[PDB]
Amino acid sequence: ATFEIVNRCSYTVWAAASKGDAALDAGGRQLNSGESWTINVEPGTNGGKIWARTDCYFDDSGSGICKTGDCGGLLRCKRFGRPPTTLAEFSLNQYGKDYIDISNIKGFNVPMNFSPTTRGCRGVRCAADIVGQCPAKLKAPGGGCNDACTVFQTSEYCCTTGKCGPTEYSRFFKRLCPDAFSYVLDKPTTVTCPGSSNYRVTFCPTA
Repeated sequence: ATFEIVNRCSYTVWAAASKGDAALDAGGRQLNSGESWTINVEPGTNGGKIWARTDCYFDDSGSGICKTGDCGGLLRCKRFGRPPTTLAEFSLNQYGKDYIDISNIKGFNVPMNFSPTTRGCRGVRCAADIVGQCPAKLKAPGGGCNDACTVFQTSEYCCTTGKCGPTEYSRFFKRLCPDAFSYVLDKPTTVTCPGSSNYRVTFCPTA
């Protein structure tokens, strides 16, 4: 499957793509405002994620740091990034279907559209100004809006026991972005697409 990753933000983003234990394609790349990066994700990939990182500095070897979404200080991410990170999530070719979603379970840093470029399913979007409206206790100094599990580390926010309800923090994410997961047991906003579809992730889809 092919994914086009488009940075429509007015600021530079460092895109990342990983399945947790390995990079997807090159795993990461700088995207200036307007740049597009097309990657190939291998069929059958389970638990892939794509996200944006902000305010990064890297050297020759590709080591450095980002203020949101840092994946162990690497330009080419091998594992997942440090919250807050708006997440495009996908599992491909699972019994003939593809499954996609956007998640705020690890916080929010950049607005995002996640849409197929082929037929047979709708896209999902979280493009509200969650950073600007972020509750005081959830603002990340580096920018972005943390999830309550990251901040407070309780069984309720992290759904540690497998049983947990919506919270005043999760309701904040859900009210601004109904089409994204706001907590672990949220009523699923997953979209079912035909197997072997292709996709476009757009950062800052409206502004």
